[PDB]
Amino acid sequence: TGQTPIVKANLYDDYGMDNFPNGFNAVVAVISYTGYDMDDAMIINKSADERGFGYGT
Amino acid sequence: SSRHGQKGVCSRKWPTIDMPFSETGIQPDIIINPHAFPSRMTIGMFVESLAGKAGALHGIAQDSTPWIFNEDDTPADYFGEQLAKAGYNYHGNEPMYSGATGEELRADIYVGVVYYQRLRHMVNDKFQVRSTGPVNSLTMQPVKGRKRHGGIRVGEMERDALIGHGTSFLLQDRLLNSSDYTQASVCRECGSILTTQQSVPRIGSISTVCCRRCSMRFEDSQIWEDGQGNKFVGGNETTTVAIPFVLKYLDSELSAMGIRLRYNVEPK
Amino acid sequence: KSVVKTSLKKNELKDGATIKEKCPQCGNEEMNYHTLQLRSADEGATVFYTCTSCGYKFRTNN
Amino acid sequence: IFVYQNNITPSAMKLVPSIPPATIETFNEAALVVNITHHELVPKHIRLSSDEKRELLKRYRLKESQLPRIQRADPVALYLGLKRGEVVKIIRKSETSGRYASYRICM
Amino acid sequence: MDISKPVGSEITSVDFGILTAKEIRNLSAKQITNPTVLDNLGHPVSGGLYDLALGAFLRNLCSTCGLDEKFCPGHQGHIELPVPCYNPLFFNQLYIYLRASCLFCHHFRLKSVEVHRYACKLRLLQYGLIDESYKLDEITLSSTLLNELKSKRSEYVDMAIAKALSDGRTTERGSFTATVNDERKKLVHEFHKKLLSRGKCDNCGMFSPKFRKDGFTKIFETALNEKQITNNRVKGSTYILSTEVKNILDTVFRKEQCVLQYVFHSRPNLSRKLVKADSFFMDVLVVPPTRFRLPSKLGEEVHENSQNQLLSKVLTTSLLIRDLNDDLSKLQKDKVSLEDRRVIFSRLMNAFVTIQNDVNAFIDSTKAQGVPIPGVKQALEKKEGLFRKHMMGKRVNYAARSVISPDPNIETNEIGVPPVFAVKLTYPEPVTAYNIAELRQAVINGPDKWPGATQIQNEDGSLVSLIGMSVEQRKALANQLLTPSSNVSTHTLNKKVYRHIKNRDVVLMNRQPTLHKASMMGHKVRVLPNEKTLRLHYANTGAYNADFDGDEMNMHFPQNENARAEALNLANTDSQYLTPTSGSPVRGLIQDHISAGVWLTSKDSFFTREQYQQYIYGCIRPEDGHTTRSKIVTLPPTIFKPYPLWTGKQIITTVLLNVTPPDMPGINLISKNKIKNEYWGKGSLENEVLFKDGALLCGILDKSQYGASKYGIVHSLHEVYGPEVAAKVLSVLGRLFTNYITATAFTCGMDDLRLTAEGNKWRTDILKTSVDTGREAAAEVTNLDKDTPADDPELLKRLQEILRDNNKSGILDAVTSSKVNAITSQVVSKCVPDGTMKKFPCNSMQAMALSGAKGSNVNVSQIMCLLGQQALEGRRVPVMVSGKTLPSFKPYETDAMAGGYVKGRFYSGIKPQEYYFHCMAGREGLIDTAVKTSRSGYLQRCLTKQLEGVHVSYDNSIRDADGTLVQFMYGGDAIDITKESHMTQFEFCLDNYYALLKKYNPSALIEHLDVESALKYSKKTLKYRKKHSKEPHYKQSVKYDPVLAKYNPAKYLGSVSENFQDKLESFLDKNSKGVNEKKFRALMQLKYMRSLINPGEAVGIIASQSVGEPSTQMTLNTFNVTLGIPRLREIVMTASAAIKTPQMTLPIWNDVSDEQADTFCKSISKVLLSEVIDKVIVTETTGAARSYVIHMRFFDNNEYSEEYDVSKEELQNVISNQFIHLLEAAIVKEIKKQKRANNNMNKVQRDRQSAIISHHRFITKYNFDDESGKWCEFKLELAADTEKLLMVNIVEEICRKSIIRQIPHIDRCVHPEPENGKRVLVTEGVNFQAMWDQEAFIDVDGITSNDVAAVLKTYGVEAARNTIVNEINNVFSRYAISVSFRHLDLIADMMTRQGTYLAFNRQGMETSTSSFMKMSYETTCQFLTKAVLDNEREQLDSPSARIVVGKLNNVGTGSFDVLAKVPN
RNA sequence: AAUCGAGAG
DNA sequence: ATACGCCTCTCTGCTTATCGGTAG
DNA sequence: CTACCGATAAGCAGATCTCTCGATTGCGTAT
Ligand SMILES: [Mg+2]
Ligand SMILES: [Zn+2]
Ligand SMILES: [Zn+2]
Ligand SMILES: [Zn+2]
Ligand SMILES: [Zn+2]
Repeated sequence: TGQTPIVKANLYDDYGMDNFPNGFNAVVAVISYTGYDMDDAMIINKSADERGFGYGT
Repeated sequence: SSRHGQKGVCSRKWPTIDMPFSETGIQPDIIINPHAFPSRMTIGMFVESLAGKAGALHGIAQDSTPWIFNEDDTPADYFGEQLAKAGYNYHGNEPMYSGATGEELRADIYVGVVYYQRLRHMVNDKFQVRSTGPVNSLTMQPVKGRKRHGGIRVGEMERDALIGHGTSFLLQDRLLNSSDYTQASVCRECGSILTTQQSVPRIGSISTVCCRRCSMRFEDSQIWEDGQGNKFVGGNETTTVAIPFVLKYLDSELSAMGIRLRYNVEPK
Repeated sequence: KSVVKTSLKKNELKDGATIKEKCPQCGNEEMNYHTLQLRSADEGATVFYTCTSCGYKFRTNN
Repeated sequence: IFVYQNNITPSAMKLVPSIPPATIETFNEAALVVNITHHELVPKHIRLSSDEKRELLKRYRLKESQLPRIQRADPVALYLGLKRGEVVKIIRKSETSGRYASYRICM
Repeated sequence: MDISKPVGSEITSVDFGILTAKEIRNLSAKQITNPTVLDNLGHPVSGGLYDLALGAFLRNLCSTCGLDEKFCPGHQGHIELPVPCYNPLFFNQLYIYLRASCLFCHHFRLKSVEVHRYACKLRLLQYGLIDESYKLDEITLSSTLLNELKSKRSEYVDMAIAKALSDGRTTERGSFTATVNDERKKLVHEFHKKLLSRGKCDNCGMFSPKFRKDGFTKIFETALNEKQITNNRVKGSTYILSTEVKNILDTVFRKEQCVLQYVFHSRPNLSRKLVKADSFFMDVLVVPPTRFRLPSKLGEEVHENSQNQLLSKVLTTSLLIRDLNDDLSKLQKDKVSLEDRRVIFSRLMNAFVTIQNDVNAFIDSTKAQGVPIPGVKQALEKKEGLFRKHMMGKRVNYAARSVISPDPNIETNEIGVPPVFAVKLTYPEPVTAYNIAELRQAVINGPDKWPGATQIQNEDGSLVSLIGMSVEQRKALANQLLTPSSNVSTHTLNKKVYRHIKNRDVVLMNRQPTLHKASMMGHKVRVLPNEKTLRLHYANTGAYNADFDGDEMNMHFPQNENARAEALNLANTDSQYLTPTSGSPVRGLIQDHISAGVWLTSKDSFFTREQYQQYIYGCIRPEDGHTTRSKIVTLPPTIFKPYPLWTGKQIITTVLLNVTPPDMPGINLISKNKIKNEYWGKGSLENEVLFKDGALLCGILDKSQYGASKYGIVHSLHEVYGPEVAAKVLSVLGRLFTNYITATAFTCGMDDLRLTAEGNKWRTDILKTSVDTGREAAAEVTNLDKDTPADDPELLKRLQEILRDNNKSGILDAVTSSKVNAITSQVVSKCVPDGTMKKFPCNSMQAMALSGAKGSNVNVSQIMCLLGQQALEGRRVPVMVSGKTLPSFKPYETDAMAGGYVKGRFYSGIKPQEYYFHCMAGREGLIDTAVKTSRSGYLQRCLTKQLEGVHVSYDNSIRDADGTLVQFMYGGDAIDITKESHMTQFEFCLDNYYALLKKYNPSALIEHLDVESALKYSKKTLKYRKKHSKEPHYKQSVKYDPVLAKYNPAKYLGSVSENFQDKLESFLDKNSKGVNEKKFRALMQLKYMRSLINPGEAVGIIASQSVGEPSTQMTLNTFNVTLGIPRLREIVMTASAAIKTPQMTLPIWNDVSDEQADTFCKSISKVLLSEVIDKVIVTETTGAARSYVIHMRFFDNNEYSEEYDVSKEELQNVISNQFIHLLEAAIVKEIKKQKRANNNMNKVQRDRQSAIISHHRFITKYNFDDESGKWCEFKLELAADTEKLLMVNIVEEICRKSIIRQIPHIDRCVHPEPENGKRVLVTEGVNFQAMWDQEAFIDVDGITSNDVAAVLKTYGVEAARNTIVNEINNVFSRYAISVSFRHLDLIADMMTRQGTYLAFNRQGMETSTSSFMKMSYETTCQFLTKAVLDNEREQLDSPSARIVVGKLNNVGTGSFDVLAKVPN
């Protein structure tokens, strides 16, 4: 399940990229809260993962 | 990753109740450490999160072609005015509360929507574990390759680091005791590794290890036969040491060069 | 023989790039700098801090 | 000790080891105007007698040849007239430990 | 390896020999005849290559031993070469010996008495008698005279060897050290050089034919000329057969066995056996067993093995020759001899060549004539070979690899093991009475449920698997898991259960490239329940150089108690707190914890009773053992009314109080931190950290306190309470700063990156000053008037010249860059932190740039203030050929933005042009890192190969593995760097006196020591040193030596360094402070005694790592003298005499003025004739003499004399003497190749012209401006025979060649500014004997130079070692990388251990007792032939030889042996 | 098993 | 169809040719 | 005078961390 970006270049539509979505819009918090994401790691909400967030075959 | 080279592996899947929640009830699906930015310096991700939140609110889309904003028409001012005119904070911050204890966090959290891409380097193609299994042909050492059930390599630099610790039993355990440990038979007299052979046992008699370099032909109870039946007497002064198998293969390759190695057994 | 400036004196070269880092030797406010990314396309940066009074050098990543 | 001004013929160098049990050494007047021991990079070299040499060897359980070796032709052995087998004492002014002594052998 | 299968016998040493063709057939199991590998029916033939003799092949019992395929070892076989062949390993030595032997008398073409002298010297060198070898040449006094001389030589040798054997200086088996080996090799090399340089024999005086060499397998000879035949007569090209040359060499060796038995040996031949010439000839070829020649079976791609292919090729040629020599046999009887016997003879000769080349290609694919099939040599030669790929490093069992993911809930000494590994990896556990409680439960649990077991090993070695069994079977087996044995054979063994990896086990993590020993540590296992990635704490990142963005780490699980105890104690992560490289700490929290600490430990942090108790318990958790009191203890609140309020520093204090053990005081630390006082307000003292009896009273806890900072709190806790307490402190501080960051999170946003209205006003006002910096820089670089317009034609002309000339472009790009960087610094200083609308501590970007958690003030200034000038290499952005820096900018733009000055910022984005320049800079950075990754190391491998044996012995002297001594003391003080940090920190030691005393415990460490003599001698030595040392080092005398020389510092308290004692005395003198000074000195001395490097410490490995691993941090080469890895290659890997940029450091006397110093520079520096000539005008006139008038114009005398200190007379002499002869030499060379103002003379000039005309081959006119010194004209008249000459390029080349004046090897003397206050001249070449003339200017006592070979030549070995150390230290200092001088000293001492300037390469390790180290290093063949010719038995002392044989190493825990004490 | 290409640190 | 015979851009050292200096 | 040597000039041999996937591996004669 891909999505079109909310914020995108004009040339996104001109080259017809919406026929091949690449990523998903996600709500991203710039927060030091977890302690499990310091160098480059990131934390994914477990509920979102159970709801099909970033799923592929 | 985002569209700003902000890659990073998913560390843990945080439970939703443990995730911080905002005043509007939403819990982010991605948490990115604030320390990623000061060195990478991808301010584009900040302004994109601002604009994505504003666009998701107003139900619009904002172009992000470079060089539309200049030193006067700042994107921060633009998308901040858009954010304020929907009730949210001009700087994109949101009062959030800790979902672990319950209390409100010290400062306003910076939230927004950013476009996230899932890269193809999944971790099911990376891990491998081997205890025992298939071994190489002539060295009797683990095979190469994750998909063939092979061991991993303790190389030259690993060996040098394992010596520098003074860890010698550890170095022997990795390089020898768990790679190609073999209890071969040597000639206590002639000092050769693979010149010996098992005597073909006979009815009644018991098989023994016997030399084929220190054995003289019976035609030229200390006798033994071969598989071809050509029996002859030879020195039974043969021993059992602990050596790698690659030593035996190297001794073969040295015989192919006409070069003999004499291994002296310490107890004679 | 030329008419342009050809030679650059050591004294006349002020390397510039003054920052207010703290000097680990003496404590003079000036301590020149330069950043050179190393060891990866993702590894952290290192700055060649250099005092202007005592000449002390410091190349510290963080 | 013989010192010569400019050059040496082969017909002179052919007699250096020709007269035992004595010894003849040769130096050039040029490339001698400066003592190589007064240079601050060169440590104080003190020739060791046999009496303390055997003591050093028994203290460290060494053969003669297992020591660091000093060339029979290097200027320090030229300066000291050091023969083969007699070890030398060196007072190295170390940057970290201050002063310490090490022993080379001429061989 | 099974630990219940003991081995009795060991390989104590190995020796290299030759496998004679007789013993091969003696040891053979079957001869191979026919190349029938597999016939029809898909089976091997009888007597073929894949015979059943050479092993059990497929489902066939081996015909030799009668065993299955999996249990047949693989018996040896052979083939019979009908004609002996040159072995391509011994061919060089055989050809060299042949080329210097006499065919008539069967002796060498050398004097036989000289052969006897060499034999006697070699017999001496076979023992440790190298001095007497040189004393043998003293034996000087025809048949009787020579016999007397040789008898005297032999008897001197024999008596000396008997004396040496008697008095213990040698033994029956000789003494072979590195110096002995070097002398022997040098003697033999000159001995062969002596043999080859012969024209006529000396035993019979009969000339022998020369030989010509075309490659391999082929040797010819040339006929004697007339003169040789006449002498050979009055004495009273062609192919040579292999049997004939074998007979020649057999006779030669039979008659010269006396000398050859010492040439081909290095030890006393206790077997006395002869040296047989059939060594060099492969009469019989040995085939490897079928087990080692098996074919690959890839589906049906069952291809023949390459070894069998080559062997079958040789067999086909053998059968061809066998069938041909039968035809010759019958054709001989027919007696053709001209028409068909000669045809068959030609065929037989070509077939002999073919079979010899077939053996040649079988052994070595290099020499194949006519993708290539690999040979035996190619199976061993390089990294893909056998040493460096199956003995120097092997694939291993019980390992695992996975991606690492972070975890702050493991204890900094643990690893989070996924359950997927926890079911596979197992440990053999023998059952006992203390085990059958839980090993039984594991066996009941089975192979899947964790913890459980997979395999059970029975008493008689039977291996039972639990994988398929049922629960009833597992229950029965665990019921019988400990039963008495009715079989008494194994009544000494107990069953072993292959239990799963539980939590008590230990693991060995690893992350390639393993560039130092810290990158392979030991971790305890914490078995996590969920994921499939190994979990790592954050403190293990500075050690592995690891991030968590997809890095994967190897995990090795040791299977024996010895390796367990190694990884728990020696390689464990708690012991790796400080890197041996420089002693700086390498573990600490990184970023999130650092910012959390800065927040928690500020004055604004107050916590109620519940918050305080929750933080403390959450980070301590006394159920795991973090607390040392069995009950959590707290502190009274800082504020009592109105309501209780603990602070954050009280959180820190309570944590320390709970982790730090009781019965011991707290740390008294006084340090600082990165965040200044001005950032907290007015009168603040928050930059000054302060501890007092374990309580933080001031300052914030920063990166300086946990992290990679010396003398912070975790470092001091280490130094006072051991390493385990600092481990617990880092773990608990990680837990505290984690649970606190969830309660009050840390963020960052767009508000942190903004300025104020007045801040932006300041920024724009200062940037409006950058509209003219570029133009003014250009206007002054073009030496023009200031205020000149940017469109000035003169300015554009000069700018175009600057563009054309690279050096002038560099000048412009330096000056302009200076001015624009000044503007940038003004902007940054003015607008930060006084311009930000959000300020520290609220401003998170500024907070983590100040605290060092992540980022820098450079990054903050780039985001908020300015991006600034982009510099590519040292200059600005590239300029196109048109004068345009970009299409957008006009040609020759005097604008800062045009040249790359980016005035934008990442907060408000950058313009398209600045974006392009910024992309240039980023691409430059990625290109630099590409170059670094491409060419990175091999310096560390070359160092570690030779230093891998050097280790500290129980005598405290460091020495190579065989026994050779390198240093008598590690660094001259024998102290450990991982323990040397706080020795000089006397204030810290004084303040923590009581805790340090309780940790050292002199009560239990004073009975076994002597605490009188060392102190007495140290006092006497210090008194003497105080008396002297106002005198020069060459004038002092060693009445008293250093104390460490006499007394063992680990056994005699007070025997310490000469500088440590001096510094301690200065401290105890300059500050008296209630503990008596006597007890403090005693404590410092016991601390020194405990700060000593343990015997067995791999100083060689550690130094190799310390010089190599930091060198990866300098291989970027941005900005004459060689730096970085090139310089280290010169110094350590090459030891080149020809340094790329030689330089001399020449001190000046303190009275010689600077102007006089520059005059000395001018008088010393080289000046060519080119550098004084303005132009040369060549006026040819062919109207039959081709005149070539030349009029060379000079610079004005007042210019060039003042610039170069050159006089008109000196210039005239150079012209009249050197230049014209050079010119005419060039002219005649060209001709030889081609055949295929006024002259009002004063008669002095006329005599000069006549002299020039006479002395010169073409000159006809000559006149010099003697009065003004401005020109010189001369006619070089020629002949019409010669065609046209350039006569201008010729003059230019000769003018560049010719030198006016020159000190040899010196091209320039430049007087730089003083460094460290000392005046020095630096000249561009090294020639020591030439500066000794100018005593009045140069302090020749201080002349040290860059080159090491020159210093070694003119100053000896020790000066060379000192300059080596200074040079290898100068590289790291210029990159601000600290390497302990002990490491560099050990490197230098290893390099100059032979009295010469060795190097770390294959040529630098020729002289070494162990040949396995060199064979594994590289050039395996050349090091194996050299080893087998000398019959060099190696004793297995180097670590590499130990690995190759498979014996426990010598360094570290191999330094000793363990014996039991059976008490009955 | 050799090479070629793609990539991960 | 199928078995024999076959084909343009580095950088240290160690080692040798070549047409002349070099003591007795 | 004569070997006898030798300072050039010229030829030649070897290196230049770990890991995972896929795709492809050659052609002329003669019974
Ligand atoms: Mg990484
Ligand atoms: Zn034998
Ligand atoms: Zn300073
Ligand atoms: Zn067999
Ligand atoms: Zn002869």
